[PDB]
Amino acid sequence: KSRKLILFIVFLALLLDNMLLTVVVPIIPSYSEDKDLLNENVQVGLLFASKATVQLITNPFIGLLTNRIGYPIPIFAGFCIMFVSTIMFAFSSSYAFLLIARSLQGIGSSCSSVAGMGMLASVYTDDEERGNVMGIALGGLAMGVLVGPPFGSVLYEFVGKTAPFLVLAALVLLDGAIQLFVLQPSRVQPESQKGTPLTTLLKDPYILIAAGSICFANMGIAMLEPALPIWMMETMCSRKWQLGVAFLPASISYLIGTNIFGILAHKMGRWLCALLGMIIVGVSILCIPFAKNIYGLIAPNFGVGFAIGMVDSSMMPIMGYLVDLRHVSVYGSVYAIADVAFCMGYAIGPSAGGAIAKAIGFPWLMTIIGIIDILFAPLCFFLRSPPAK
Ligand SMILES: COc1cc2c(cc1OC)[C@@H]1CC(=O)[C@@H](CC(C)C)CN1CC2
Repeated sequence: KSRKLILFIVFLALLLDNMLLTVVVPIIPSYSEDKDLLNENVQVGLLFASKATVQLITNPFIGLLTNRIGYPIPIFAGFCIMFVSTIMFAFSSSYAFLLIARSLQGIGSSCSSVAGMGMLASVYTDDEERGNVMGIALGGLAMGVLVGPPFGSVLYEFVGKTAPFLVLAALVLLDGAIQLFVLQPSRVQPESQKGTPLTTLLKDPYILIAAGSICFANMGIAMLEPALPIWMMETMCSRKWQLGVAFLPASISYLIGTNIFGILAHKMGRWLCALLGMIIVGVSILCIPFAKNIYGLIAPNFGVGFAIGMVDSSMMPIMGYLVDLRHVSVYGSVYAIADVAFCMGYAIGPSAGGAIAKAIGFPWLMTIIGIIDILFAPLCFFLRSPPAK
C-alpha cells in the first residue's frame, strides 16, 4: 500500500494549498490599458510577494530539518500551518488579515511542498515511476489553481458571508485526518545521518541548470498574473463572471503538461523538456505584446501554463536523478533548491521586478522575460549526461 498511497497524499496536500492560495482571488476586489494595471496592482503585488518570500526563506529550514526530524512531521506542519491559515481567512475584515494570513500559509506551503516532494523522491526510487508519480503530484498545483476560483467565487456571490473558506477548512481537515491514518505521522524517526550539505548542491552546476529552468519558467507568469485587468471593473457589472475564469486556461494547460510530460519526458530524455520547455515559455510570453483585449491573453496564458507543466514535471525528477548520480541521496534538501526556484518568481518578480516596467513600459518587461527563456533552452545541453561522481 504505502508506495502508491503517498502519491494520493502529496497530490491532495498540494491541491489544498494551491486551492487555498487561489480562492483569495475573487475576494481581492473587496479591498486605460491592459498593462497599466502594473500601477494599480501594487496592493495585490504584495499579496503574491508575501506568501512566496515567507515560503522561500523557510525552504532551507524545512528541507534541512526534514533530514533530522524524518519526513512525516514536516508534512503534518504542511497540513497544519496551512489549515490554521484556512481558518484565519474566515473572519478577515481587512487586508491586514489577508497579508499576515498568507504569511502563515507560506510556511505551510514550504512544509508541504519540500517534504512531500522529498517523500515521493525517497519512496519512488526508479526514474520511470518517479517521473510518472511527480508529474501526477505536480498535477495538484495544476488542479488546485483550476478548481479553486470557480468554486470560491460561486460561494462568495451565491452563499455569501465567508463561506468559501469554511467549506475549505472542511476539506483540509479531511486531508489532515487521512495523513494521521495513512502516514502514521506521529513518530520521531530521522533520515540517513549527515547527508549532502546544501551549499555543495548549490556549488554543483548540474543542479543549478535544473533549478534555474524551474525559476525562469515561473517568472514569465509571475509578472503577468498580478497585473491582469481583473481587479477594479469587476465590482460594477456582470463581467464579474471573468474574475475566477482567467486562470482556467493556464491551469488546464499545466494539468495536461504535467500529466503528459510526467510519462513522455523520461522516454524522450528530460533535458529536451527544458529546451522545448523554455522555448515554448518564451514564445508564448512573446505573443503578450500584441494583445490589446483580455481575450488576446488566453492564447499566451495557455502556452505558458503548458510549458510550466512540461518544465516542472521534467525537472523535478532531475533533482532526484542528480543526487542519485553526483551526491548522497537525501532529498530533504535538493527539493529545497527546486522549490525556492519554483517559488522565487512570485516572491521577487511582482514588486521588485515590477519596478522595471514603470520606467520603461510593460510590453518590454514581458518581451524580455520571454527572450530570457528562449535563451535558457540551449543551456540544458549539460543535462544530456550529467557526469558521474
Ligand atoms: C492570488 O495569488 C496567487 C495566484 C496564483 C498563483 C499564485 C498566487 O500566489 C503566490 C499561481 C502559482 C502557480 O503555481 C501558477 C499556476 C499556473 C501555471 C496554472 C500561477 N499562479 C496561478 C494563480
